Amino acid sequence: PQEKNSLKDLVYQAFLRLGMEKTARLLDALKYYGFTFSTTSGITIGIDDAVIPEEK
Amino acid sequence: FNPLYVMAQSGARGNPQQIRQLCGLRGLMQKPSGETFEVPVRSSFREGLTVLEYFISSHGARKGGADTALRTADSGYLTRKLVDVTHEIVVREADCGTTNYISVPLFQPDEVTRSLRLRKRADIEAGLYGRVLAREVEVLGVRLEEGRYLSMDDVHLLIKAAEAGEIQEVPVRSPLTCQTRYGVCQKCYGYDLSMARPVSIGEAVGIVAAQSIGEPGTQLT
Amino acid sequence: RVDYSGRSVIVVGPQLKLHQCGLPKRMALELFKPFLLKKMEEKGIAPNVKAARRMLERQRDIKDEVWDALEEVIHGKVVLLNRAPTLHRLGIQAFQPVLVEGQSIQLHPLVCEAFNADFDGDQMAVHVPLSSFAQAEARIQMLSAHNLLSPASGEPLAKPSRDIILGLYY
Amino acid sequence: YRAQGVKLHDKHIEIVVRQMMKYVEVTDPGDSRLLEGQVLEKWDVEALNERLIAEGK
Amino acid sequence: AEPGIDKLFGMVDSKYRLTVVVAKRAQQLLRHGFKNTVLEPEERPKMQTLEGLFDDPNAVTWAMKELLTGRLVFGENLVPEDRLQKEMERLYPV
Amino acid sequence: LDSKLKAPVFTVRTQGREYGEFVLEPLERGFGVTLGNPLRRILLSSIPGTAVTSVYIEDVLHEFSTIPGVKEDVVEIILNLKELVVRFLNPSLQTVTLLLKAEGPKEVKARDFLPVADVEIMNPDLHIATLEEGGRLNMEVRVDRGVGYVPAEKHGIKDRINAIPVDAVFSPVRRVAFQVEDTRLGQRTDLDKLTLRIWTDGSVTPLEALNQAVEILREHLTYFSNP
Amino acid sequence: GRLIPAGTGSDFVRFTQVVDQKTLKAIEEARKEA
Amino acid sequence: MEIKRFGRIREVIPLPPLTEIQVESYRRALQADVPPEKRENVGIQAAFRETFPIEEGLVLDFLEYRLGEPPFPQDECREKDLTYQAPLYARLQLIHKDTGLIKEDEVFLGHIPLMTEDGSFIINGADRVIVSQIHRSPGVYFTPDPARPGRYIASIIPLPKRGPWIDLEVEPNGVVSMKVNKRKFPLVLLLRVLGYDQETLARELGAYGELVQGLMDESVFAMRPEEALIRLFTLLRPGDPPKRDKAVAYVYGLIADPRRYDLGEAGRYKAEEKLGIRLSGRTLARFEDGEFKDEVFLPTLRYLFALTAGVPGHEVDDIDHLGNRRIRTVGELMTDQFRVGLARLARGVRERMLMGSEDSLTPAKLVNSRPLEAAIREFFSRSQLSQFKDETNPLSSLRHKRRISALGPGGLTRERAGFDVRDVHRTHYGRICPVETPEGANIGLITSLAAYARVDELGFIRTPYRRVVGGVVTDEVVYMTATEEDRYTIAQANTPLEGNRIAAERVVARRKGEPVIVSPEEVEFMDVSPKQVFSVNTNLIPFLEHDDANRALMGSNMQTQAVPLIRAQAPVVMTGLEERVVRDSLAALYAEEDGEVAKVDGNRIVVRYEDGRLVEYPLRRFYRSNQGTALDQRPRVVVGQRVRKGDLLADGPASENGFLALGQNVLVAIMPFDGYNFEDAIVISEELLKRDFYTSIHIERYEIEARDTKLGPERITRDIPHLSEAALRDLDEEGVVRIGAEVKPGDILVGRTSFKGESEPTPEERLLRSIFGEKARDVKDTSLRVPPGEGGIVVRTVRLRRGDPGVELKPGVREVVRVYVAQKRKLQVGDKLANRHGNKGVVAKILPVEDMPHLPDGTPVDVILNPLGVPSRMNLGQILETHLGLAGYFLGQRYISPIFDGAKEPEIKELLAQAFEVYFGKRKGEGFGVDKREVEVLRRAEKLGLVTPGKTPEEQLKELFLQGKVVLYDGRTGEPIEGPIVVGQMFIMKLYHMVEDKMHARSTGPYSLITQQPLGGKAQFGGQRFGEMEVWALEAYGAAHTLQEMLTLKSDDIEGRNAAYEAIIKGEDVPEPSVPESFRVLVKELQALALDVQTLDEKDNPVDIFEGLASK
RNA sequence: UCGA
DNA sequence: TATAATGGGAGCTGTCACGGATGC
DNA sequence: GCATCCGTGAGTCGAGG
Ligand SMILES: [Mg+2]
Ligand SMILES: [Mg+2]
Ligand SMILES: [Zn+2]
Repeated sequence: PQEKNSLKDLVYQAFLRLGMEKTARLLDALKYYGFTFSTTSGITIGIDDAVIPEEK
Repeated sequence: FNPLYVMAQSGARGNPQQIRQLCGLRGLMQKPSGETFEVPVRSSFREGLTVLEYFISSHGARKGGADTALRTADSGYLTRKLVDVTHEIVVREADCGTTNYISVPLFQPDEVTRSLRLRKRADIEAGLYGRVLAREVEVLGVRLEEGRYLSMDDVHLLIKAAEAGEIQEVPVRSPLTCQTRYGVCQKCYGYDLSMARPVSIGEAVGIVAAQSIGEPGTQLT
Repeated sequence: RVDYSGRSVIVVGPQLKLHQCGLPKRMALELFKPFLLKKMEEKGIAPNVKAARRMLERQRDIKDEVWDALEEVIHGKVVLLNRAPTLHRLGIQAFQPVLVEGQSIQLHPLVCEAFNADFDGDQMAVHVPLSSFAQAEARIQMLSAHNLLSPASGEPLAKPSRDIILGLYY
Repeated sequence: YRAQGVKLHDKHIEIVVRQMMKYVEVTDPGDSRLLEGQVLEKWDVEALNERLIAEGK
Repeated sequence: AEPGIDKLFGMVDSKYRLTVVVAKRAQQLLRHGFKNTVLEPEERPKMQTLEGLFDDPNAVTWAMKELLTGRLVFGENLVPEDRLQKEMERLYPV
Repeated sequence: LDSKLKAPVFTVRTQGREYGEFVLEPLERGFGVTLGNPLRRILLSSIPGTAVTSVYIEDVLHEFSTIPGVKEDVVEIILNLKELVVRFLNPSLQTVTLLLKAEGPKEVKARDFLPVADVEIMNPDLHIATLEEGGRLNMEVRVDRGVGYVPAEKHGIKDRINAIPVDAVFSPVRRVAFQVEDTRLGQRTDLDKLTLRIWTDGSVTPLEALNQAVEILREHLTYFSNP
Repeated sequence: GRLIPAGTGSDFVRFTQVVDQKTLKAIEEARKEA
Repeated sequence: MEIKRFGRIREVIPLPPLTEIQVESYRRALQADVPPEKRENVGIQAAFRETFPIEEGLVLDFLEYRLGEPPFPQDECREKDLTYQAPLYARLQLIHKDTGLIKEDEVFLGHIPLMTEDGSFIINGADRVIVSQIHRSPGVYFTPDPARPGRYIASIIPLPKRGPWIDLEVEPNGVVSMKVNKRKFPLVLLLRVLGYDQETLARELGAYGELVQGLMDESVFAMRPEEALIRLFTLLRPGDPPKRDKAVAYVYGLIADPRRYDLGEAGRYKAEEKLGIRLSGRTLARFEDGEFKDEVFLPTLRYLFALTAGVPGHEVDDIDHLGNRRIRTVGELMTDQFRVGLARLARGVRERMLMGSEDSLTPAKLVNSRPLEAAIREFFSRSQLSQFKDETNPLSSLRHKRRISALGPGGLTRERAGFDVRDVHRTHYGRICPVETPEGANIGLITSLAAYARVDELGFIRTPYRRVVGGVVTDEVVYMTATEEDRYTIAQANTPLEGNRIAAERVVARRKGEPVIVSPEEVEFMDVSPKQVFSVNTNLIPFLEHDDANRALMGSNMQTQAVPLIRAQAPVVMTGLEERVVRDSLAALYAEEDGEVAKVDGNRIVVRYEDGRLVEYPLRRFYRSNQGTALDQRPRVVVGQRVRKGDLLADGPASENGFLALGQNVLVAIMPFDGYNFEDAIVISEELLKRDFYTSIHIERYEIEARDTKLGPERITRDIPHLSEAALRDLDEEGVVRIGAEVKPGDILVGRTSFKGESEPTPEERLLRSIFGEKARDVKDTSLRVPPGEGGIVVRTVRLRRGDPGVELKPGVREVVRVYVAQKRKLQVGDKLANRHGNKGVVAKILPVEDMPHLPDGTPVDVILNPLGVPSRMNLGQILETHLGLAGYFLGQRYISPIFDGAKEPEIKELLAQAFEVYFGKRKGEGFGVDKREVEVLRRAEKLGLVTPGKTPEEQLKELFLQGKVVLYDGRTGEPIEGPIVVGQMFIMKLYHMVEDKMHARSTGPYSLITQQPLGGKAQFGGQRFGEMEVWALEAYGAAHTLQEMLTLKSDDIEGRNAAYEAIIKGEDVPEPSVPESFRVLVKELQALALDVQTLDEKDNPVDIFEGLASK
């Protein structure tokens, strides 16, 4: 799954191989889709989202 | 798929400790003297804290705030001192032609003092990536030539060769050994880390250095 | 203290490309003012420089053609955005300005980490490089999209964070 | 910096340390005009020393 | 990013040399009113207006685009300064 | 207060029968996605096309079996058959069965299918299967007119006992993507610019596809007529 | 308030000249005739 | 709406008057309602008693004083920029001892500023607040010597500027040293001067470690007190002739003189309690029968030796303890400066007495009031503790008045700041709030007084505790100091009580701040309330127990920054403190007694009480506050309405029906939205602007002066040279803008003409003059215009002209004109919003309603907040609030949750279910089933484990609703958000930081005198400071031309900047820069230091950067 | 004093 | 332009650690 | 050789009166 480190690595590699113009375009793309999907994902915070484990 | 878990794991927001304060116990707290209370808060922020607990935590919070506020000034002062000491250093030429260099160790003595162990990856990368080799290095059937700027893969490779026991240290051109007057040269410096390519002559590396050291000053705890 | 320099409250720029920033109409009007006078003189908007300036003096004397003229002025040019404190060289960056209504500066989401800027009420200062040399320097060297990697670590300094990472992960 | 999880290249610290190591102190003047205990730049004393060596002093 | 910036960084031995070249060329263009341009009419950078497409007022855009072509030459001591000035003034009056 | 709106120009940019871009600007605030989303839904669900619904192959029992003498399995063949673009010339025709019989050292293309009256294969160079010495392929494929996307276990059609149901890709449209950008006319600040991008298989063109999409929508607006 | 000796102010890159070929040969002929 | 309240804790006593720390202090200081003979020795009375009598006629004595009535009312003071004050008269009598002649008169000492009812002041027409200072209480302390581990330092501290700090140390050589004014001398000497003999000291101190031999010096006991006195004088005063009377005078003045050396009343109390002695006076010793007698020193030395030896019952002191730290309130500070001014007056008196005719002298001839007047004026104007009042909202004022600073005169320098000071001490409990304190440099210095906390007569802070006897909690409340508190075991306020008896077998309590589990048998006292632990602002945060302290701080602090909104609402979820804050702030207007309301008007309310008397209350309407926020009261009652005592009459600013309203209650959804809420940014709905939510009035004051000039008078006139009728349109006959007109940047407010400086027209001006044939006008346009980015509707105009009744201005000024311009500000992109939980953000996007995420019934949300703000900030209260808000949305009801005794999860769940019935059952009755999209979302939640599988759609929807989540539809698509989203009512305020005030830009403008660099500030149309660090930035980038451009063309290069502007307007590239003027200033300033700074070429031949202008 |  | 008059008087305080001169 | 006093430094930008 794509997270901070993997995405960072992607940006570095893309910088190296494809150069900074294409890396810029890639960054803008990632920004766009990241935002768009995060909107509809359903992510929220309720008080029940902090889950007290029984084990406690 | 729980929101807290997801945000924490993805690196979007949060760390295990804050999450722990939310769903867990708040934990141990320090007295104003730095001494720790024997009685921890057993309550999370979800459950809510008793007024006594809250008060106990306020000490630590305040101490932290004061610490940060006092820290910023010293960080700034240090940064300015660095800027002042390094400001005349700029890359003034392509090669100073020095035969001098430094050897970056890939291995460090263990605290048990039992043997030598491999240094952490990030550390090696920190002392290696972008640097120019001062000597020929032959490892794992690969030729790394004198004058070669080490890419990331070159560094990872050297790490592999070290794990294979072929090389314990890497000769490299460094500003410590650079003979360029009033500044450094291109080779002794190496990559312009922003561009991942050899540094352009005229880059002021003194100011970049000072800023690079100073900037995460207020982060140091 | 310098001339041709504004400041205002920053606001998130998500629609912006990496090389861009929202610059309010009025801020740019003032910052670019001499260029705006010259351009107003080039078109039929004003007989001369002085009349043009007297025209920009009162707000109810200002008309759309001067806004379009201002748009013609800024074309290709960039401005420098800076946030205090400036800890390293990325505390100042170059952005091709995009004229916007309202009083707020729009900043690109990806540079917020390097500026250590957020939306809690931070403000940023604008500076207009004047000479063709200053402009060349700003555009080649100081452009946001031209520095993607930290001069310190060497790692990418412009990378997904927050909502972006969250979505892609999701 | 490692402890706080700040990745920082050895290069910069080397620049600074170099700038700390910029200077030297005379332990004997030899044939020079200098003085015992006089502090000066390593570059200047190396230039002077190569001048005195080239001069046969 | 500036279009083809990687190639431009590929052209010089130091990025700042590129910068100087671009800026100087842009000043040449401004002083002569673009009459000295090495860009063919189709290669002209255009600005969208309310009327229609016109020439790009930005001499730096022009400069980088010209530089990309290969029709420009850069280097140190190619010609005495006053000679260059007077020759460009001869070919393209100001 | 008083508002006057200029007519909005419609623009098109096409590459072949495959791809096209569609630009509509300026539009009033919000109308960018007001037009955008429905057309996208319509373009993906409702655009008439042809699909491979069912496939029978001799001496082959189920979908996960293996074919002796042929390199690609039953799965891979069915996949290749999903990418077959077949066009019905006669508007009357509701379905066709296509036959293919070949053997020996040959690579079967979409050309190998025996031609049917008013049935055009747009992609005859599409690969089906590679056969070896002693390899034998006898297959009958069903092709129906429909819309959208129907999984194999929904339509669930069989002409015979060993006929395999195939996930039916009816939609001639492979993708629809739209983006609304802010645009200005004079001092009108918030106006919308709609840019639509449409990928098809070539049987129907993007422009034709969009024209069918707007027609469908308009036709639905007429459903508000008679209580 | 002078130009700093770094970047675009470096003595290495600052003396660089730019000339379009069309003018270049035009000067070259002047150098050729003398 | 029905307001449901939770919590089982019954508050025995209510909160004390919240402004009392100010009011009672100043009242105690003035004693203006007390007959002069009945007054005590405290206050300005103390000051008079200290100063007088004045001797060496040769005698002037003080009898009594009196305060007259204020020459002007408060409002009139605010109008005329005067000070609200009362005339101070003093009865004095002059006595010549020989003649016996007695001349008695009442002298006028000037005026003393009077505190208003709310506890503020008016100084030069501006409201101000005197902030209480905290410091180390005077007394005797014993501290561990940081150097020598087993050795200690005794320190005797008097009041600030009441005389010197004295140190008693045991030196490495064994002798005990005394340190005064940085002089180390053997204590034995002073002990001899005090009249002690070796026998007395040996029998007194002998029991300790045989340490007393360090106190034994034969050369000291070999001389009588006189010789030792002269010896000590020679030791403390080198070069000064050792005359006997001079030594007696100096030593007495240093130690026994009450007119110089003063311990506090608290000083002497703590001295007595610590050393186990009694003090006759407040000094360290006395002059009695010609000789010096000891008070302090011997007990002090005794305790010191006792602590050093290890004798039980002796301990060091915690100087951050709140028993050793006291508070100087308004009355004490004012008393101090009063004392100083009085002493200066005394010097004036003694200087006047020697001169002039020795026969005829009235008190009037002796007394010059000017020094006293100047002292008071200084204290009320330029002091650090006298602050411009923050009146933004009523809570701002209140909190301001409740502040405690460790800074200021007699207080710590920032540099002196250390953690130990800024720390939260264990004794801050119930006294000083652990939460409210600034972020940044000032943290731990500026603090706030706790809600129940009180400052006693000795300056210490006290907190109430309930008396517990044999497991039974009484209603008797005892306010204790920290020293007193440490003596007991004190239970928590939440401990279970059946009736008045403790119901728990194990009860949580405190012994010396340490938490301990004890029995009810052991419980001596019990807390009054959780409210007592925090400040007033912190007490306003619901679900405070669920918020991390660091963010709670921000919420508390940010409430102070709330702008009063025309539509303002009390929070859906309250803490129960919102009514008191309105009351004690004197914001709203209440009913004095029972009665019937006669008249109700926008401008006034008339009430007939049970007396039959008609009382007319005028209403403050659209008054401009210190910060420019509109303060106005609106009538809440109607004609004939029957009212009781304490019933609401008018609502003040930021008040809804008597409850504090700092903001709006909005429907909020917590979801990311397309990166517009990215990093704390906020997305709002246009429907908020439509209905005027987050819209507030703001008034700005503009001012101009027409004065007398040597070149001729400035005059306000409608005749302004070279201006069209279009320009003068809204100006009246006199040249002042009309009331009701709309002004935009560039418009004229007050027209003014000034005579030009002497003109020597340049040949161009003369030729142009001849060409157009128009005489150059005598005067020129100085008119006050509207500053860029400002404007509004003209409300008031004030004109004060010389030669007119009641009017006298500063010398040279003909007239002064003030134009008041208001504006109604809606919410815009860039404005700052916040909640009570520390969530703060700028509005980055305003969406049209159809783009807003909406409920299935079609209801669009107002604000969209990003969930990414919650976890890192660890403030869950705002979540909980929203949940309850949600219920309150569908039940149509508000709530009161005592912080720390609030609404638990289960009860909120109950309310949420009750709400769900309303939200859903209505739908099912309306003839609608479950939506397809809702089915999809439910499927998505089942995978999330947010709902139990197999239950009906309605049951699952209720399951989600109980968790506070609902189905939300995207307005752009119509498709649901794949998950259920948290949605509910949240209380959110617009803060005082608005993009309208902060947006600024400059091309060219005014430059500084010497440096010729651009001025700073928006008001000055200044430039942005490009600092050393920005230069570092540009350097690191390597852009030399941009940098040099900043250093020259854009700042101080005059030729360069003129040539730059000309180049740009001409359409030319900017010319190469030249030497910046400030470097020339550097050179010249170095020359004045007698240093030759020479700019040289490579040939070492000088280069003149002054161009020959400075060279002969 | 406040903001970042 | 003339009795005679003759040594002042506010300091004022919760840091802090470095370096480089000054005395047992 | 080792206490001691003295001088000098102790984050940026912005707001308001
Ligand atoms: Mg911020
Ligand atoms: Mg729009
Ligand atoms: Zn080198």
